[PDB]
Amino acid sequence: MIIPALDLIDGTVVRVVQRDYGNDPLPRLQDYAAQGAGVLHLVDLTGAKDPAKRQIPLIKTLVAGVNVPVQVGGGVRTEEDVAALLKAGVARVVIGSTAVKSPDVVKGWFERFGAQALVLALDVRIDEHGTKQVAVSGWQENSGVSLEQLVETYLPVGLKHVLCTDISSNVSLYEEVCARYPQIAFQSSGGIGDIDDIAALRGTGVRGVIVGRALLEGKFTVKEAIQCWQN
Ligand code: NA
Repeated sequence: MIIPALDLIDGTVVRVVQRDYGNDPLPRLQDYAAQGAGVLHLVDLTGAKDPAKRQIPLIKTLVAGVNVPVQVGGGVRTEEDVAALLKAGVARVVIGSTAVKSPDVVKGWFERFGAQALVLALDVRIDEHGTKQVAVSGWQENSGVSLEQLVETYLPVGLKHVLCTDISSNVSLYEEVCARYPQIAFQSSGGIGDIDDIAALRGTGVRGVIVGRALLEGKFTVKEAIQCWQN
């Protein structure tokens, strides 16, 4: 499915390459759902910078205001963070750097909350040798573990949802990982500039396609994206 996405800073919708796209995230999400979206994605950039300022009240309002599951990420570092987002009504919590840094801890979260409640978000850059290297961010060096190695760390606790962002062909990456782990539903993130970019992912095995900035920029609509995806 298409997974429309918003990045949020202090109630503001922002475009990431920061551009202010206004303080109307709820009507935006509602219109995404109205066009047929079955899942939405939010990044809490405020919470990512300081978890004490996690935008729980806003997130509560947004979840309540649409009829579809929302997955939410942004500086989810502790069990208490996961629990707080779920309590606010989020369908799934998106875990990033903590899944690289503390795998035994996050394996415990799988056991506690269930695999259906967790999405592991992994940044991948393909290195000189062609290895899919995991990094915790686009501006930090590789962490010394491959995508495959990290996926296989979590398979024993029932990993089901992985969001993969290429920060280093894009198609080949998804074809490869999806074929290797058909029991995982992979989501793609990044690189969607136009409708053709969605078409290019159709046959790869990816289950979900995250689309953020192209919608804000008015390149195409959620309805058009879904029509392309289903074609
Ligand atoms: Na986009």
